[PDB]
Amino acid sequence: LYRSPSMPEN
Amino acid sequence: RSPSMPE
Amino acid sequence: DKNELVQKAKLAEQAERYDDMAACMKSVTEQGAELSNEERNLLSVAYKNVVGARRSSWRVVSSIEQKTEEKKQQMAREYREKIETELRDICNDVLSLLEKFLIPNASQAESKVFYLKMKGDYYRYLAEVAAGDDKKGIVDQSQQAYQEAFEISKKEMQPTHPIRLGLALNFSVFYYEILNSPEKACSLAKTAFDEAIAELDESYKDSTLIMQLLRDNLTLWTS
Amino acid sequence: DKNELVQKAKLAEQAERYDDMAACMKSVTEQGAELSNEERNLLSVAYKNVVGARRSSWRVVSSIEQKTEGAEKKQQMAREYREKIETELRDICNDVLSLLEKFLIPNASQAESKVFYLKMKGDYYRYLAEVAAGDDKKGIVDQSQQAYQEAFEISKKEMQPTHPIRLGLALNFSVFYYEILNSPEKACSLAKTAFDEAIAELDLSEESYKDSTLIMQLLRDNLTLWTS
Repeated sequence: LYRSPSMPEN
Repeated sequence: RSPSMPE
Repeated sequence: DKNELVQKAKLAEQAERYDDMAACMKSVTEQGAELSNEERNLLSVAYKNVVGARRSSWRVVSSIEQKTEEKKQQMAREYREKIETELRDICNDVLSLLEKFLIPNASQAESKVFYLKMKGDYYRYLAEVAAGDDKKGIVDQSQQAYQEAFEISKKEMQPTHPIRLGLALNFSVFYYEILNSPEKACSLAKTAFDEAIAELDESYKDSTLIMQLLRDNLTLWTS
Repeated sequence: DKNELVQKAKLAEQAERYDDMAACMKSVTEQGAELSNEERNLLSVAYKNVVGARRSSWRVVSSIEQKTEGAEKKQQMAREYREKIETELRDICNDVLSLLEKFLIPNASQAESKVFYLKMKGDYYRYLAEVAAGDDKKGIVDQSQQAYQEAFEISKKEMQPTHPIRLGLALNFSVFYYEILNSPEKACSLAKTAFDEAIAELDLSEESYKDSTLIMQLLRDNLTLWTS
């Protein structure tokens, strides 16, 4: 399912 | 990690 | 109604909301009717994710309370304690489900095996976290659950049966990590692998997978 | 102490018990003192994990709900479950937002802090927006926008184009445009502008250098994705 491609915690 | 049964 | 509670349970699973899932399957169990294959699997998956989380957390907080000798140690300790107790309440919810509903109504051998495994499994988890004095008796409750499951599967199921294989896998682990008998763990796991392979001559996917896990354990334990 | 509460927070974290983690950092923050970097990063990690589980669950239940346009008793259940989940997600967003308003934004004494918290306000209003209704959504959307836009104003004035915080703001604000305002040309040029300005100002310390390039990669990944 869809992941909003914002900032990850790395 | 106890290497027993998963699902 | 069983159906509605069961449908919500599958929804919870899909949402990865395992506490939800366990609660739905818990009340389904409490209705007092023998669970189907699909219902028992859902109970089993729910509760296993629920305790997995606590066990993986206890593993990390234990080791840390280990690396330290400060006042960090007292902190770890009490956190390790808070987690144990969550873990025990979970184990006991389940063990009570087993005693009171699941085992008494189990009408098939396959079924009695499944639940005696799971009883083994949940006492075993209580064993990993038992503090000596209660420990020897928790360990025996576990090993007696396994042993009965084990004798019934030998008499009643094919050696390639996933549930017989899964029992084998977990009973070997139990010898290994709980009873500290690597010699007995290896030979139990070896016979079960070998007997399964000889009775190659059926949904194989589940079976061959556990065979793989039995061999991996044997490789690990032989260094 | 409260150094204690921070140590508990780190434990929780190592145990992957993010609700515990979040509860510690909430009380640290509520002690009223400006948070160190480390603390700021613990608070934010905690609440990202807590809220991200609800977002992720929400998307699953919504997809299911809509893929069963034919069943009914099921649609009634899925819907009610979606909304139980939405309730949890909102309460979380509200705690973080209340924390930002009461403590973190007003005391933020550095520009780097202010931007960090403002972006965070934009993000949380953004998650409120994704699960908004038909009579609240434009209010919440403008709140998200305004937080990003002030953070964006400050970072452009106070911070270097390679600033990982300034870069991360640009990544999330451009996502805000693409998904929340359905303004892909706008998202694209916000992301492109931020990538190119960082390319230009390449002459970036040794510490940050490593997070910068990465985020730039993420910017360019969204650009190329959103093309075609």
